[PDB]
Amino acid sequence: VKCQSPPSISNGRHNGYEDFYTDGSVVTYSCNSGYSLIGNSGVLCSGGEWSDPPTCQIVKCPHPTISNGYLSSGFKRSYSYNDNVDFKCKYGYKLSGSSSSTCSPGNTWKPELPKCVR
Repeated sequence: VKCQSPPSISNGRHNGYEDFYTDGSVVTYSCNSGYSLIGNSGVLCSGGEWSDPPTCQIVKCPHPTISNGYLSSGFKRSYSYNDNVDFKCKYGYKLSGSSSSTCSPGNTWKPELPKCVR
């Protein structure tokens, strides 16, 4: 059994640095310019059957907002499949949820934006 270079994927490509991978190998599937690679940073050919293929989609974001508990670390008008934003509770309040989130793939802010409560 062998594992030749992997096939294409969700509008994404595949190019590690070889043609045969046999087994226990992996391949970082490339994605179209402007597409986020969701999944493991590398496919996994184990047993002549590539498995666990990531996706090359779009991971823009809405905005890591929150109840008087915005963030003040790495925020931006737009994000992608990461861009972690630390939430800074306004004042005298506890961030109910997560004081540190990241724009994951799919357009959002995981974990659920924190909530500056009292």
